[PDB]
Amino acid sequence: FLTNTTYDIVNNDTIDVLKMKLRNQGWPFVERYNAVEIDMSVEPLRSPGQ
Amino acid sequence: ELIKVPTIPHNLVLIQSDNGKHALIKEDLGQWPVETGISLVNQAGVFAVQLANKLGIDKPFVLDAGSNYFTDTSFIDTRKYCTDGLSPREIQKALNRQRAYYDRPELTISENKTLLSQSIIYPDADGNDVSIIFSGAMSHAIFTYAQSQWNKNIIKLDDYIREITLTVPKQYRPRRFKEIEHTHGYVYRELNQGSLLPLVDANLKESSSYYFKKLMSSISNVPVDARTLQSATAALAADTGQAVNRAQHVSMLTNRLTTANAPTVRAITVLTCMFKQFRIGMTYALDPNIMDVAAATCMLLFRPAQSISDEQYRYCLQTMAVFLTNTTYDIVNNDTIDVLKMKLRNQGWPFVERYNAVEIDMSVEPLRSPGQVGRYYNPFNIDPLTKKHVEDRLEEFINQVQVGRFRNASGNAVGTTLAAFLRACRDKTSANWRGYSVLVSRYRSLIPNELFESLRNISGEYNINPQDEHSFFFALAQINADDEFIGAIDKESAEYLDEYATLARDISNSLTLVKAAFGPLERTSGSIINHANNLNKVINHVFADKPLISETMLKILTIDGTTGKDGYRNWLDKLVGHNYPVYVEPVVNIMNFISARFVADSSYFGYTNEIMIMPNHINVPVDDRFGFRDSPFCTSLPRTIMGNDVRRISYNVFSMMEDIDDVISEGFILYDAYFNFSYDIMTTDGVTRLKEDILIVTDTGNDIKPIHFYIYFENRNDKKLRYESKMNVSYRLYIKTPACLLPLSDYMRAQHDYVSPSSSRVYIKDPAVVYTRS
Amino acid sequence: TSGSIINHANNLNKVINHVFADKPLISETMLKILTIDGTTGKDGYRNWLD
Amino acid sequence: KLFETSPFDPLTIKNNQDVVDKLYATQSSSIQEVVPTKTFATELQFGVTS
Repeated sequence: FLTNTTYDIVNNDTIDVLKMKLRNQGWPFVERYNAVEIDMSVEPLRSPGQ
Repeated sequence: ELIKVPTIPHNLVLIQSDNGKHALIKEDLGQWPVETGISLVNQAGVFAVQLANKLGIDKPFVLDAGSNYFTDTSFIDTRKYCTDGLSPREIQKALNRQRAYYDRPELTISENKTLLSQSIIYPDADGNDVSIIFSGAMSHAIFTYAQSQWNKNIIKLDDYIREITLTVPKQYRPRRFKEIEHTHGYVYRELNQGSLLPLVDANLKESSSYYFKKLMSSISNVPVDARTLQSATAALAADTGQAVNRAQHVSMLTNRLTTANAPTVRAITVLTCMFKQFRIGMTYALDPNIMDVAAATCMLLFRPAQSISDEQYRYCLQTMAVFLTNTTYDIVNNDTIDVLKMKLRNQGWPFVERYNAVEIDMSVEPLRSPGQVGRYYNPFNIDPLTKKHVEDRLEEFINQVQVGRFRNASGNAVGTTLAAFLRACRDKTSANWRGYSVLVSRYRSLIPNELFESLRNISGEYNINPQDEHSFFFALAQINADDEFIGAIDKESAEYLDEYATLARDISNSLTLVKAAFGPLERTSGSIINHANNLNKVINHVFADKPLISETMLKILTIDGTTGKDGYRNWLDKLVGHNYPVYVEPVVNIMNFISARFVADSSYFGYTNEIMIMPNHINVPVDDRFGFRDSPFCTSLPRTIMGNDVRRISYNVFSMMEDIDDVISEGFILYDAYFNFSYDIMTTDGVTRLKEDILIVTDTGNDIKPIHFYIYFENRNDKKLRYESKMNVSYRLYIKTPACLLPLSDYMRAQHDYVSPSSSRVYIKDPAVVYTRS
Repeated sequence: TSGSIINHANNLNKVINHVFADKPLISETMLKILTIDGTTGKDGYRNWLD
Repeated sequence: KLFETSPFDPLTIKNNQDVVDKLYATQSSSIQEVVPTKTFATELQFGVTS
């Protein structure tokens, strides 16, 4: 959409090559962000807790 | 859709006398009239089709006879007694009657248990169910062979998905399968791909016209977003010097810009960039003008080099040289490419070169092209990597045209006008190449590789007018892909898949017919007459009732203008003596097996190949196993009788004879013909005689009348019947013993096994592995 | 001694309902386990019997 | 209750085809990984007939 290409042309491009192409144009969203884990415990009530 | 056969098709019939002394088992496959003087294999196949229809074998099927069982009352017996085939109760009753004749005691309890448990269903190692039942030999063999042949095409779902995994496009949504369909899924699909190249090669222009017409009817309706023609004309007029008071060349360029035929030129561009070799040409005016130069430059610059032929290239260069180089058509008629290029370059014109388009490989495999990679040309000669024209000096060339002097020593009117026009066209192409590339890719995904490499435009129906070309490049529209267009394209993809499969099947059938029917041709007359008559007979027979050939094939053959019968006749004639490989389908193997068994075991179908006729006063060894009185059956025809060889006569020589009395006074073996016969085994005792006379004598010739035996059982102590047989009948006809006849005593040979696949298998009707996007 | 695995398990539930008709809990609970197991198919029915 | 609508009634089915069909009928009442739509074919061949 942004670099004026087609799916066939960039079909064989690896992930790093695509990231360079997007960043050169000026597109910074090329990264996946890990989700922080939240601790949680159900309170024991007439049954063993988890 | 597989058909689950619930019952085994046995054909055993138990025939027992009223006394009960004799009993026998017979296989009923019917009597089929077989002719002489014609080939036997053809009649065998004609009868084999009907035999397969009779047994429920012709259509694809699987066996589902596992559940036809019961269990005994006794608690030890856990065995599953099958209910199919000749029930053991019938054989028990017949044996009990036979022992009742001989004053023997009836079958004991232990013997009854032994007999009634013969037919049984037991599991097999892999889960199949084996049913052992009383059945005939021919039915058993044919059913088992057909089961194997049809089982050759049933494959697990995972294997099929693996086979078709290369051709699934990226954009479509994967289809979830139930876990049962993964663990126990089975699909019946033929996986051999029939080549469409015979039809394409034989009649190239019909197929090319059909496919091109369908593709362009599809492409013409693509939505586009286009800049206003008046706005572009205003921009160009401002770029140059355009005034309404004074005539100018820019006015000539901008006076005939028509967008009316834009969709047709768009479709032509897609077709050029889609196929491997698709030629297009333009016919310029007799007196060339600036429009012709603009259109020729546009063709040379932005149309692919493969699309332009050498003659078209020479014609374009000639027109350009006529306009820009102070010359006439007659001057450059003998001029070659190099001279034209040098002449145009000397005056300063650099646009004298063709430019090769750059191929792009498809992400997924082309349809119907196993183990192959497909490719298509990028539109407008733009390199996908560099995102610009293949010619890297295009701006310099435009500046050269701008500063050059054409048609006038002083003044840059023509150069400026052409430079402005070319710059506008270049900007439009550079902006809009992407959508055309996408459309070309998608529409290329619809045609296989054989059509990609074979189809050519030879009728010249799809040409582009110079005005249309220059207008199309000046006011290029932006191709817009809407959801409705994609849905329509998916529907057409399904239609093309179905039509390709039907064409392949029709081609295979036609190849089989032309191999089986027509032989080689010769330079001699009479051979031509025979070929013409056979061709007419074949055409008339195949077109009667339900036509053998599909409607789409008739359409593509007719598109030339023929009646439909004429086109098919011409194609069939063109296919005589081919070398194209063909695939032996399971049905062909089944028919061949049944025909071979029909030819070999003749007794099962009511016809023999030799018979014997001898007087009643000559004793004859006979098959006395059954107990028939004066049995007309012999185990084998006597080679020698009474110490002398039995005379053998062909049917033709016997018919030609005129002294039949002398040769019949001794008796003889007729052969060299197929003798059809029938018999009616009657339960009672009586004289065994034919319905009609053995022989008929005419002044033209001698014939043997139809044979219908009236077989009766035998009581030894009957003076009336013995005297009637000895004295009333004077001549007897003997044939070899039918193989369908079988005594009750050796019933264990009728035991036969049938295997049915596991009931846990689930069958997928639609093995598609992907869903449409919307 | 006869019949498919699905038929054998299905008819056993009907007899369980008939014999234990006084307390409908047993029939309700068994069908609950069979519902989760029956999705797998004939293999799931076998797992239920074990 | 484990299920809003039961995937199938265990007593109605008699073979694996029946449970597959019942799942295909009841799948609309469950959260689906891929919502069904028209199926798209990519390979299809017709064999010769009798």
